[PDB]
Amino acid sequence: DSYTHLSFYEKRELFRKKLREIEGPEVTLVNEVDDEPCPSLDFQFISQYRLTQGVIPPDPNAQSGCNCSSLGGCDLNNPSRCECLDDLDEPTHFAYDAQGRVRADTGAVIYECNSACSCSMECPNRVVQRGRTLPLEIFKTKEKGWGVRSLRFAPAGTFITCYLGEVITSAEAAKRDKNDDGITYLFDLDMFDDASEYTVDAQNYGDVSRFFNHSCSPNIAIYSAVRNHGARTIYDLAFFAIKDIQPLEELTFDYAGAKDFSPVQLRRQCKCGSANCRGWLFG
Ligand SMILES: Nc1ncnc2c1ncn2[C@@H]1O[C@H](CSCC[C@H](N)C(=O)O)[C@@H](O)[C@H]1O
Ligand SMILES: [Mg+2]
Ligand SMILES: [Zn+2]
Ligand SMILES: [Zn+2]
Ligand SMILES: [Zn+2]
Ligand SMILES: [Zn+2]
Repeated sequence: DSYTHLSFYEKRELFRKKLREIEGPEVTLVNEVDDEPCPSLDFQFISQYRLTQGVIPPDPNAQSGCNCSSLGGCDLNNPSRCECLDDLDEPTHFAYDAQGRVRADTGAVIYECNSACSCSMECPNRVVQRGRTLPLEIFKTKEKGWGVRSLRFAPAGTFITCYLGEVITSAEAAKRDKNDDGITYLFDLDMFDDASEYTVDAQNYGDVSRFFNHSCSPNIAIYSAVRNHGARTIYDLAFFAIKDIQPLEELTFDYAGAKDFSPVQLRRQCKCGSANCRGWLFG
């Protein structure tokens, strides 16, 4: 809707109310830049993928887990016991260190524990699952529309959040004609399969990561975090810090290979401002 019957204050207060109702750590809104009161009030905040028509989810009959049974669950210092890690090359280790941060030597694929595993929810191998721990702020950037930044220092390897949205088909992707601003592009789930062609559209439903902007010099990156032992047509898109992040520093990831820069079928350039900037065109 245009929401013309709602005033600057009413609209902004409604977006704030909407943020307050998110579970886990606080999310704030700020626009010290222009008088855009808030992002779309239609947008919904979800804690897991919102599946759609024709999207076959992983079969819980193909689920397997582990036998590690001790205090705190699975033992960082003994990864060769944990069946959840068998698909890794030697030397097997968990993706996470004693600090609960992704290791510098961890590859693109994180293998987390699942409902099938005997370990409790406090397992070191359920970091993504336990979700965001940092307070975040949706703020108005100078040239790139809305953006997100942390209120707290974040060491490299710190888990931030997952990219959520409607999971949709190629057929559905074509049916949605996307152009205007606050238009997200699609995030292919192509890390493993190609037949699936499942994609994540955060226009109407998503996470705070829906407001993360592109940088050619990013401070966060996507780790494909797999739990379910079926076919991997659907898996978690997990943001971790790849650089130490100052308070109030804009969270940016490299969209290339992940989030599209144009609608599936005039243009606006990259404003990340990095010296290495590739001048990537949007739309
Ligand atoms: N480096 C960059 N330069 C210019 N526009 C950018 C950008 N990174 C992201 N964007 C914009 O952000 C969109 C993705 S959705 C991210 C949040 C968006 N800024 C909003 O206001 O809701 C892109 O389609 C593009 O329009
Ligand atoms: Mg890709
Ligand atoms: Zn475990
Ligand atoms: Zn285990
Ligand atoms: Zn396990
Ligand atoms: Zn750039």
